[PDB]
Amino acid sequence: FVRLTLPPPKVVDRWNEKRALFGVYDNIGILGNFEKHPKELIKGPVWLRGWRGNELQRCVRKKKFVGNRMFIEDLHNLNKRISYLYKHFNRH
Amino acid sequence: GIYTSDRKFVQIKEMVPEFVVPDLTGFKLKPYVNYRAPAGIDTPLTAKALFQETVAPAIEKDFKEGTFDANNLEKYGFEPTQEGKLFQLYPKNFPR
Amino acid sequence: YRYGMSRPGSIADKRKNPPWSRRRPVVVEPISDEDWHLFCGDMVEILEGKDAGKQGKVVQVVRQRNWVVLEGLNTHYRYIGRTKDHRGTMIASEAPLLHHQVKLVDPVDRKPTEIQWRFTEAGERVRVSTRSGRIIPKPEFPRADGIVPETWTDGPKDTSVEDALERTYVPRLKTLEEDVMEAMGIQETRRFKKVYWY
Amino acid sequence: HLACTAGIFDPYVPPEGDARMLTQRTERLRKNAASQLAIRKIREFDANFKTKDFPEKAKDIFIEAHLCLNNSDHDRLHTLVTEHCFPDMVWDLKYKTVRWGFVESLEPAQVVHVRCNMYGQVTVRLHTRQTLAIYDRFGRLMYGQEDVPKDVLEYVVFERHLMNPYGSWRMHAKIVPAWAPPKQPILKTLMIPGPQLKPWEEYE
Amino acid sequence: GLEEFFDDPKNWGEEKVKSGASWTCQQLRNKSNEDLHKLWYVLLKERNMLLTLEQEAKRQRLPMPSPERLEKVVDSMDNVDKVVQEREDALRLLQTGQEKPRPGAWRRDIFGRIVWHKFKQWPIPWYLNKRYNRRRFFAMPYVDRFIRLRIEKHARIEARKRSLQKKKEKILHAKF
Amino acid sequence: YRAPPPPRRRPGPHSPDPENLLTPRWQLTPRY
Amino acid sequence: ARNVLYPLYQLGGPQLRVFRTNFFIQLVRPGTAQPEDTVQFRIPMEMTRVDLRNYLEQIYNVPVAAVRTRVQHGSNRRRDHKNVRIKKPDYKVAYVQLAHGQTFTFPDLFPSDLRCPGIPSWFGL
RNA sequence: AACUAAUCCUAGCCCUAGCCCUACAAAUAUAAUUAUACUAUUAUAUAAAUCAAAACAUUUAUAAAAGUAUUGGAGA
Repeated sequence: FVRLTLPPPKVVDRWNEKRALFGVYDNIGILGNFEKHPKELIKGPVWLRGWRGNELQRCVRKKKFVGNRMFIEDLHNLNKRISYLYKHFNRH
Repeated sequence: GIYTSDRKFVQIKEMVPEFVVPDLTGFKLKPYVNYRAPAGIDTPLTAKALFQETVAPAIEKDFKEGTFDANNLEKYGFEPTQEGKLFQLYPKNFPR
Repeated sequence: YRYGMSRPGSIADKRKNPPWSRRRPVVVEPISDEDWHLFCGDMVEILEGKDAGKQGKVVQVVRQRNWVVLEGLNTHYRYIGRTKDHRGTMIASEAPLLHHQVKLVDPVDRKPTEIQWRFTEAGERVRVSTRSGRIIPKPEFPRADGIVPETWTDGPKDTSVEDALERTYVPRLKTLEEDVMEAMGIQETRRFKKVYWY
Repeated sequence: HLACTAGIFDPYVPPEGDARMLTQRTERLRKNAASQLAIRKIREFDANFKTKDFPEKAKDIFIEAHLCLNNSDHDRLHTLVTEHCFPDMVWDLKYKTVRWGFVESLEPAQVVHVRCNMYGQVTVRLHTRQTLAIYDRFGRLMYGQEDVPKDVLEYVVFERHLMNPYGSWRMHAKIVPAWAPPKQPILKTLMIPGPQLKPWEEYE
Repeated sequence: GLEEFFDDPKNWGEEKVKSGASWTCQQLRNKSNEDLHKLWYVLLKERNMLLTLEQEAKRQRLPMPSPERLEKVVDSMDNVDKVVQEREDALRLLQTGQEKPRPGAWRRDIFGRIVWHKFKQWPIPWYLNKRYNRRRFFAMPYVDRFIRLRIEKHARIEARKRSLQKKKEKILHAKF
Repeated sequence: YRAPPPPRRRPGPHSPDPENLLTPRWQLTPRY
Repeated sequence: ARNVLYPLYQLGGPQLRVFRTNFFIQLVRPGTAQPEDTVQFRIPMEMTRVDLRNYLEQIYNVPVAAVRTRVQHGSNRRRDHKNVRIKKPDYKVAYVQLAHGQTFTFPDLFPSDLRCPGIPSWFGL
């Protein structure tokens, strides 16, 4: 069934600092004499900063990067998940 | 008490508590206090306060006079051992 | 648990907050103890409400809901004693006012002047107006129980004033148990045998 | 918080034949010994309270309060009358529609008697012709006539909280003189049930 | 006396019994050691009478007049105990330096946790007490896995706590 | 709004602290 | 004294003295029919009958002839809104017979107009 | 316009980022939670298999050079 009440009114500012300053320095490499590569500006998980791969590759790279810092429970779960993923992609 | 052989109970007088009841005749303190009486700000007693109130004056006078030595530490109130007292501070061997 | 005008734990409070209630909690902006400036007996001006612009004296403060109650202001009319036999009697009941809905009043000039907390020479915290800086003294509020300490008369089992004020403690190198022994002359020559604590 | 007190401090006794009746005003001049000290107390907080001019202010509240009944302006009527007065006026009017109008006052309103932490009650004498017609939930007429003026003389008591800075004059109660005629009867006919008895008992 | 177990006959039938404020800790400290012991019984006697009256009220399904009296007595009794304890504690520290009246030490349980073990007095020494030796104060090798779980659980608790705060924060933004 | 200062790489020699455990071994080798 | 540690006794050891008593007792009207001298008391479960004898004789100076005590099991059938059993605290009932021929009796504590309905009486119109 | 029902938003969660960690009394391993003696007091071998090789047997993962070479029922 459907709502019988109106949702709260929402107004979004498209000129906020985050949106206004979005994309600045995206040309750092070409405009910065190539001292800093644009890949250096990527913020995210360490094992996938400036790198891309399939789900299996991402998990494997994650294991290598933080394997020494991973929990035993997480490490055991990752190994079990990897085994299932390995069989599916490499045999089916 | 203690249960001896033959499954016979033997009450021990020493282990049976004796209720020490204070004498309330002439005692002016009662269960309640006046609302007229101002409330008392809590100042818990501490070892430093107890030492300062009682022990410090004795040592202060003695130290100036020069009659201070290790052997007379008990004179100012030190107890080398708690044995011999009915109530032993540590280990606690007495009930409330 | 939603705080209401009814005192917590009261029969009315139980109806307001039954054990099985899981209603959406009401969010009230936290106010620090230093930040809070409204106290019972404080003359304040209602910024908004039914009696907005009418200055009143605080009589109850539910800090959990940031509610200030002014006697004889923001007062609605309700029926007390409603029963089968009788319809009920109309009475004037005050409604809660949020903290932002009132402001403190400068004594000399009656206005809703913003205030800042600052200490005095005595050290007691006093609210000081941001503009036309002045000390708003803490108001005097009657005791809720209605018992005036001076007027109180000792009843049975109540110590007299002098008895309570008497000090009999004498610092000495003896515990209370030892002190009681000296007064009552308890002497014990028996000694416990060695016990290995462990 | 109570802004009104039920009852009247001292009940003024209306004299028979006052409707026929300067004159009565002088009787107040004679009786200000009993009331002037009270009038001074109202004057102390106000200083503009005069028995001569109060009825005009009092009359407006009385007429205005009656108008609110037709529109059911409970909030407006709340301010006009005291907490005690309000429930009586509207409680029995629930789920009913009333058309009330005020015909020209037969005689001018005059203050009659006043009394007074401090609550001041002022008795006002009002004779006015009015029209009343009340209908059922279905709209059927149950009481009064749509356009028939009824001449009624009553004494109306207003009250104010002298101590409160915001205290104002609000209608508190009405004194009904015994010599006033009875109110019009209801259109419908009622039935009085007989005595109730147990099976063992017999009629008595 | 039997009469002491019950309220004043004059007070019987009264809505309440007039009583003053409870003893404060500082006033009790001012009182002497002997006075404190005397006062404790006085408070206890009143407490028993109030308790005696209250239980009869429960049987009669009636309210207790002036229930605050019992609270005042209990508050006074609680203040008395700590004041006496303070004096005893201070002297014990002075003469012996022990912060606890009962001997104790930190010991490791079979689960690998470190807990304060309160020593017990025995007529025999520990080495001659097989049952005391039978008690286990050593952690098994498998507890290492549990120790890692405990650290992970502590981190998990913090992570869950942040999620709980986040849900509360959502309404704060929505409400304000 | 005014844009933040552009990010800049730190220039000049940087000497890792040998005692620190975290510092990688290869950064402490003579080849480094 | 309850919820406290009592000193262990050895041969030749001191007599046990309780300077401060934590035991609290309540006099209760007998639920059953008992002799007048007999008195019912609710006492902590850790108190012994001998303790009551000394307690009454010393603190209250009451002479006691005989004592009979029972332990009342607290019903755990009661459950909360969550269906969790609630256990009533167990209490001990002591039947104490007075000595010297004394007798006890429980004190007597806690000794519009009908013709015109629907028109508010306020209206004078 | 009626019944049975339906209606709702926070109860909370998920992943990265960041960050290692060093968070009452009384009773208790005896029969755990029994205030004092008994009776001495004590975990763990490659991880395997399943699974893949369409069965099954050696065998079967758990920065660039580079999926190059070798190895392998030269097959997964």
